[PDB]
Amino acid sequence: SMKTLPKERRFETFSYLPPLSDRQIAAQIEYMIEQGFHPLIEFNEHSNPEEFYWTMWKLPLFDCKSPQQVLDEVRECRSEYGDCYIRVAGFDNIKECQTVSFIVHRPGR
Amino acid sequence: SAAGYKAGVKDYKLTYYTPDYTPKDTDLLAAFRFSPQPGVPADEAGAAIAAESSTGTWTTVWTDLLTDMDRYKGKCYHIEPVQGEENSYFAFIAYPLDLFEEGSVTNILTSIVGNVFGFKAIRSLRLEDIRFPVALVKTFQGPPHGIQVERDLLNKYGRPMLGCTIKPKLGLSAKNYGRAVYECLRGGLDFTKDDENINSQPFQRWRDRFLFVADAIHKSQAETGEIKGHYLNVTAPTCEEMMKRAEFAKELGMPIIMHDFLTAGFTANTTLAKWCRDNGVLLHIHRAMHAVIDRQRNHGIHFRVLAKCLRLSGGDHLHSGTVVGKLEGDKASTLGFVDLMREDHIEADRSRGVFFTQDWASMPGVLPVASGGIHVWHMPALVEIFGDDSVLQFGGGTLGHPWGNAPGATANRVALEACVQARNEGRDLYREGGDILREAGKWSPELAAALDLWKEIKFEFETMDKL
Amino acid sequence: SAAGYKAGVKDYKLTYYTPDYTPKDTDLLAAFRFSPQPGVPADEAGAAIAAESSTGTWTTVWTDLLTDMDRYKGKCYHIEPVQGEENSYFAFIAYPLDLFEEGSVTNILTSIVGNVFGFKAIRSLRLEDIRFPVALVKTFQGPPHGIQVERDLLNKYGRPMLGCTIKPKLGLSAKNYGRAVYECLRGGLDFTKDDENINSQPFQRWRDRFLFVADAIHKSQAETGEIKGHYLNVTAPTCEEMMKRAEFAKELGMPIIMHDFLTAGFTANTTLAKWCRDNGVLLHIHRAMHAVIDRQRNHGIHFRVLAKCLRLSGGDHLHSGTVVGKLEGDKASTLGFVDLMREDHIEADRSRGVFFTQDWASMPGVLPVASGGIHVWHMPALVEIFGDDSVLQFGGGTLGHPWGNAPGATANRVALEACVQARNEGRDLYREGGDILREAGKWSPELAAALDLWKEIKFEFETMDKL
Amino acid sequence: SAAGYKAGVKDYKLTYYTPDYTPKDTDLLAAFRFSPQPGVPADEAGAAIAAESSTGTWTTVWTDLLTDMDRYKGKCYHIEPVQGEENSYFAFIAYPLDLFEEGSVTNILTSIVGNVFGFKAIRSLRLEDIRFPVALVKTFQGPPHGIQVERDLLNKYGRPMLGCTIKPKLGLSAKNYGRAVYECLRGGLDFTKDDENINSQPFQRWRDRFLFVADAIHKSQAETGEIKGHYLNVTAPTCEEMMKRAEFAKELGMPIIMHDFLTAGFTANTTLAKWCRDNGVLLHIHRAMHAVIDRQRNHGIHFRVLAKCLRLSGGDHLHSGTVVGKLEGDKASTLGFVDLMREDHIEADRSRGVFFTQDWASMPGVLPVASGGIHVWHMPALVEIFGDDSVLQFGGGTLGHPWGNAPGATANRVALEACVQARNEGRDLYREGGDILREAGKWSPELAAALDLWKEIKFEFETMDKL
Amino acid sequence: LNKYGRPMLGCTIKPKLGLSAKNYGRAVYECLRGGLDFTKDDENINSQPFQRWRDRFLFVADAIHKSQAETGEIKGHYLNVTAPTCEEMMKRAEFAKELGMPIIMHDFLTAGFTANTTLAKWCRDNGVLLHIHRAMHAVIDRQRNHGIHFRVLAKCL
Amino acid sequence: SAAGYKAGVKDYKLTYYTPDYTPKDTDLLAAFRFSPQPGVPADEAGAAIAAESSTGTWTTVWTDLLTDMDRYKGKCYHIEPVQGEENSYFAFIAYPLDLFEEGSVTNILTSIVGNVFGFKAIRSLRLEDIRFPVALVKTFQGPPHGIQVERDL
Ligand SMILES: O=C(COP(=O)(O)O)[C@@H](O)[C@H](O)COP(=O)(O)O
Ligand SMILES: O=C(COP(=O)(O)O)[C@@H](O)[C@H](O)COP(=O)(O)O
Ligand SMILES: O=C(COP(=O)(O)O)[C@@H](O)[C@H](O)COP(=O)(O)O
Repeated sequence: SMKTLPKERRFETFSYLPPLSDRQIAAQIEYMIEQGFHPLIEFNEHSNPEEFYWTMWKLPLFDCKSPQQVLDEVRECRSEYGDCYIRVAGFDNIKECQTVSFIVHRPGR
Repeated sequence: SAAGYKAGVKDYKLTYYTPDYTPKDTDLLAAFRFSPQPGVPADEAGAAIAAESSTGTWTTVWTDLLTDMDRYKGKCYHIEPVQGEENSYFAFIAYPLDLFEEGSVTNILTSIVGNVFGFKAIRSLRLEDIRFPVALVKTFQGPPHGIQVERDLLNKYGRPMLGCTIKPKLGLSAKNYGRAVYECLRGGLDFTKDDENINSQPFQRWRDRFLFVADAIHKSQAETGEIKGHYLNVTAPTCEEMMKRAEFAKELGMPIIMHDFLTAGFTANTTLAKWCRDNGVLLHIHRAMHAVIDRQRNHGIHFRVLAKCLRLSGGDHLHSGTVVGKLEGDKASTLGFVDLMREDHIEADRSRGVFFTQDWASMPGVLPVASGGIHVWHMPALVEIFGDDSVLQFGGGTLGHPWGNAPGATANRVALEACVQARNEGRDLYREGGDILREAGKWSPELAAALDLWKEIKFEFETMDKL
Repeated sequence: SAAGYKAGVKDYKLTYYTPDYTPKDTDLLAAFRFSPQPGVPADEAGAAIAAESSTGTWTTVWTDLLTDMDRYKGKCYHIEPVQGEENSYFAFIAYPLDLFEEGSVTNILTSIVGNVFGFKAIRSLRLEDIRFPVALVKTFQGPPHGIQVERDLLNKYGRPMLGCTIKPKLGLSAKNYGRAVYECLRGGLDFTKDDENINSQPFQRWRDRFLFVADAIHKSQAETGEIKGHYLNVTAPTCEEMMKRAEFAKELGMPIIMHDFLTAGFTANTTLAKWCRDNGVLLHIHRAMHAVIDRQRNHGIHFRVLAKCLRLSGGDHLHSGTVVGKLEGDKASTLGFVDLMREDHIEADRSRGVFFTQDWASMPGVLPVASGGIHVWHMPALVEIFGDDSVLQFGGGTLGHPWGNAPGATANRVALEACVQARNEGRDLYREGGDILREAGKWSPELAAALDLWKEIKFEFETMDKL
Repeated sequence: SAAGYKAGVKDYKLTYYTPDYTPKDTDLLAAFRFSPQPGVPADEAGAAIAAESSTGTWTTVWTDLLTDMDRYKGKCYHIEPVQGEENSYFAFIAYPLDLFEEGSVTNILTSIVGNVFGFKAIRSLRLEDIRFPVALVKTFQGPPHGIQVERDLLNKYGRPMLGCTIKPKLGLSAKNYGRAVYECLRGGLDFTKDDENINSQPFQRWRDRFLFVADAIHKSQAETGEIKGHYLNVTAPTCEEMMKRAEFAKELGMPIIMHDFLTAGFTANTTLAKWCRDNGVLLHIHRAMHAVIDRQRNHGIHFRVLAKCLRLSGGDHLHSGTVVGKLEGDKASTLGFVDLMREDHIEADRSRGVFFTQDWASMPGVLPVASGGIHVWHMPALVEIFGDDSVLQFGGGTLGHPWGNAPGATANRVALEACVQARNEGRDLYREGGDILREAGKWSPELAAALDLWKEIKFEFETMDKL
Repeated sequence: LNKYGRPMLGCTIKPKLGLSAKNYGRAVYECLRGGLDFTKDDENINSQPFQRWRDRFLFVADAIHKSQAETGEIKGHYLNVTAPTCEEMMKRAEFAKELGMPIIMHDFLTAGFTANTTLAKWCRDNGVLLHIHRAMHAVIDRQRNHGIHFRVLAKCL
Repeated sequence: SAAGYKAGVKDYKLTYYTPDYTPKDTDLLAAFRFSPQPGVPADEAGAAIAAESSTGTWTTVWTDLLTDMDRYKGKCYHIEPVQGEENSYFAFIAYPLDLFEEGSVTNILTSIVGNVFGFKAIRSLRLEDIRFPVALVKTFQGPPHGIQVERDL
């Protein structure tokens, strides 16, 4: 009873899961806060795997002990750039690597 | 001063056993587990090891007095008997920084493990650990890239990476090889890979494989929107032939290649690691033949030494075992050498098999690769054991899916992401792993088919390599 | 034809155990000694070994059916239990010629011994022998020169050649090194040599050693009227650095260089052996680290496999052990692999550890080198065991002479020539050896001093590597 | 042992005729057809051939006794008279593997056919077949790619491939050359090609041809949606000039080049075949001058030897004759050497001219190319004789179409595909060929015009090269 | 560079040391997209444990392409090729050329005039612009009683 | 962790003067003899030297918080006045091993003496000594031959 796998563009981590509810998004941002990672919102007109850089929304949220504060920035960013992909990333400054990364908004249509 | 040549055989323990010695921070320290032959005392056995692995031979030579032997000789500075083992001891031996060629793992091995293992006066010998002093660590390049730079290069964050070894090991043509590669990668795996004994053979010559595989990477990447890679095996009969193969991989813009560091050797591997650094190609290190050396706990070299030697010689990935899979891996010591291959500072901890505190002076970590006899049911354990900074590899666990490669790849990628989400949310992968998997199988039919297929398959045997 | 994909785990013995198989002359045959885990049947253990070392993995993959698996799979075609050992077996496995890259020892090892040694279902595993088919042997260069050509190049006929390792192992400056070399060579030794862990170090950088040693060779040769040589160690961190060193040896007109084939690796060694053939430099192969692998008879690889692998990769000399010296060497199996490294055709003989008849298709032999803890009293035994086509090496047995190096060298050269004359005349070296030595000591005071010094020194321990 | 030098002339049959000899599997076997001069006995003639082609000369030399002549000498081990031919015999001669340089067709030919053909004591001599032992076959690279890999590279499956030689042979400028190439390829042919004597000439220098032809390939490929190629002739005065030309073809991304292996030579050809393997360029081998050597059955070398020599030296295509076309080709022996150039194992079969069973140890096959005086009416016969794995080439049969090149190409491609469909459906190409062609001509006006034009053109002469 | 009618504007990335190659390029992209003509390595950014040079060159090249595509103005980043040896300096300069980087950077006093003259020749033959940093100059030129005035060093450069 | 971007000029001595610092054996140590401009305190002068020769610039940058500044910054860990000289001090500054390219004297000089000598806030500056840690010394070749080998040659 085998299906042939559909071709579908993906967006790295969590993009094979059914889309994150806002509660699931907040659970991931809570994890960041607890882990001590600094949230950063980035947006891009495209999702090309080859490109290294998306555009930074404001600055990283360095002083953040509040998932809603992150969620507010995502809402605000999505308002200004609903035509764009928006992605939440966590940054570990001790190992200096981005530890978390998932798309929270794909562009309209 | 050096005064008085007296010809003839003396006891090694006269010159080489120095229980009052306190190791300098520039000393290379080795821990050996040995059993002396009957009537050979432990301290004379330890001193024989220190002697023949540094400066000494079997009689007195006058040439010693031309130099300053106190400053060059190895010093068996401590012996302790193994708790509960009869006639088994640890010798701890210090070696001066001066004894070693800078940046040469080949030379370090030739000294420490060159001859002493075949001493008639010794029944069995096993090197457990080496404390590489920071002054020596800094003469090596290390990983071409290492964990952080690799994730940045590939845009891969927030999870273990997923690979797949193409099967059968041997027999497929270059075209069918790339076929299997395309279907795996399009299904959601980050990497595919040559099996370690795919080099260049009558049924499939290497340049043909590189060419068809490059095409499969471009296609599957264009389709999925994620960076894809395939560890092309450049392991070869000669340096020249190895470079040739590495060069064509670069020409094709392949992000990652593969090398068998033990069967090819540390001299060739160090050449390749340097090349990779200069050419921005990632280096996956396969550990073929390691178990010939590291399996039995009475004789050989423990893998955690080989892992430290490779971090020095250079590799971006290294196979670390699965613990839970078809090949042997003790969990305690595996957590030990994964720390040794990943972290910058690892405290001594004998419960993890870590005999010496190791510092890496900011030398990049090596991604551990869990590969061998693992499938979807193992996923929560693999994530819990290794964490994000790992590559989990499913050969039969992808190509043996009922519906083929792409469904097989989706099953694993879904299983993985589910486990990572559950973990981030605070679920216990240990307790809730099968439930997290069954939940995900509710909405992923290809995952469900894999869970069904491999429900009964466990590998549970007595581990020979006990701490 | 290949018909029907059925996903899931089967028994290895279903596909890979083939007790009806008769090996083709082009098959590579391996003999493994193994102990299965409790509840793992011998034939399933043998088939697991054949599977994971050829084409198979742990579940069924559909990709098998794209190819012709019958013609690629390893075939465990015979199992026998070890006589008198409980739960120990020999598996004999045939591998198709197609599985191997031409002229690559690296690839052969990666396949045969890559992963199977760490199988959870297997307690211990040891590779005893490999029958290299002639069709494969012919894809290798082999020794750059080999026994006949070497003797012709050096004008050395009618006796074992005599060498000496300079001591201390480490610590001497380049000038004192050459000093010790000149005094040894002027005394009547054919060769001196770097110790295996002399590469390039703070106290003595390699180019300095090469330069001062070259001078010592010219002087001692001009004095004695015999060709002299010194195995300069070109073992290095990288291929590039190894070639650089080999190149300066050629520039100086040095007839012989030295390489550690296991700690440097087979890929680097094969590079060097090719170079040596093209540049007419003789290649002495040191076997450092071999005992980490080959000592214990339950797990590892027997040296006679490593010796065959090196004859293929390429070397003109190879250390073979002494039997009688400070390091372990079983006489029966030593005579076995000395034949394997010297002769063109060696019949199977299990009393010598020779599991398979080996043909070498006119590939040159490798001079065995007896080195380690031997002195003048050992000379009749060394000559009887090894015969003319050997190199006998006395490190401490030269530099530990009461009067120094040149008297030490004369003592050994006189002891040797006396034994060879006595042998040619029909004296029994076994019965009359000490008498032949005492007779020669009557007219050789430096020989007398050596006989005096080492009269009491024997190495007599239980050999771990029992057949 | 070798005992006793006796100067002077002996009979060859004393040393070299050995009718009791049974060839080893490593022996190279040759079959010669010869006529002795009157008063020269067959066995002395056979032994003279074996002698002068291996180790012997015309008098006794003392130097023989320095070596072991029994192990080096050629052995005429069998003679049989040709059935029905007066004073004609086959000699079968075995040559030790040791006599030949590894991987050198040049050396094999120099030994087997170097001098013996001009022996005064011999009226005529012809080499019919050579059994290349597997141990020797494995020292050669063989085809850069071979049949399977070529079809995979080009996406060409399920039919013979179609080519066309541009005409006139000489005279066209580079631009008109590419013009003719574009029109041929756009019409449905897979390949076009330089004539064998197009190299670099006043009226058309090679770099100009390569450039304009590359443009014609891109255009015709973009138009048709099928991979196109043109065998660019890199045959040249010197190796350097040959490499230069091959290099520019690679630079232009040309998938295939062309070489005349007999007029350029086996040393240059082997260089080129190696290059091609390393650079992924396909190698079409033209056989110009072969009929100077292989036509007459009393003297020379049969083509099936030359075809085996080329499979060893290296080529992906080789002209095999048409049987039905303007140049001579005996059907029975053509089916013989097509099997020899394609298959892995070919049983001895004297009705096909195959004197020895030949094994190729998985060395890739060579695509046979039928070219010379063929047209659409020949198509069913060409497909029946050669099958799918062939290239059928129409020079005049494309450019001599009434409407020009593109209609000419369509006519051939339609004729071909019709025949292949009919064959797959079970129609007999032998019986129904003209009907299949007339049917297709009903809906293909350009095919109809070609059928009309060449209805009367047959080549039916007595074949000189009778078995 | 198509730059006329005004001073050109650059920016040295901070902190001097400590940033990874990726964060370095991040800071470079944001600076350049904002309207600066150039960014630059600090003079003591060469190749270090926390950031090896080839990694910096690679991520910086990406940041230049992105910010240039966005703004419609030519962008550049002075990649520091100052190195322990001539060979290593050339190697670095060569990869900058390979990436199509319009400008590189050199410390002429701490590397030296012999290496600098080598690099200036190379740059002329390879069409790469050469930004010269003057590190260590004040060790020599500050005090008016002893040393060499900078205007000599400037003429020498 | 790194928390809170506050734009603007702070005192160097806030981040870079660390009189409690004990140098690691892998630290590169420098001894500077300096005279501050009038009204520039010795410790702020020492910290300015440590700052501009390691990681710091003249205002606060947000990019600091992307990295771990404690592990990269130079540390003016000691200041003493020169005995008998008015307005003259020694500053002792520790630099992490990580700041330097292996085997490059060019890079070491560019960092330690690159810019700090021309600081307006500083009247005069002189580098007296550098403690090259052994871990760094080992990344250099050193003399092609050196005294012993030369005499032998
Ligand atoms: O065949 C393999 C895995 O295949 P599969 O995924 O089909 O089990 C080997 O590469 C093992 O992973 C090697 O051992 P280590 O990783 O223990 O070195
Ligand atoms: O130190 C050595 C000999 O010194 P000495 O002559 O002073 O005993 C080694 O080279 C051993 O020969 C190596 O072992 P194998 O030869 O058994 O590989
Ligand atoms: O001129 C030719 C064909 O032209 P056309 O197609 O116009 O007849 C030659 O290439 C022959 O094919 C060579 O002989 P073999 O193929 O018999 O070697």
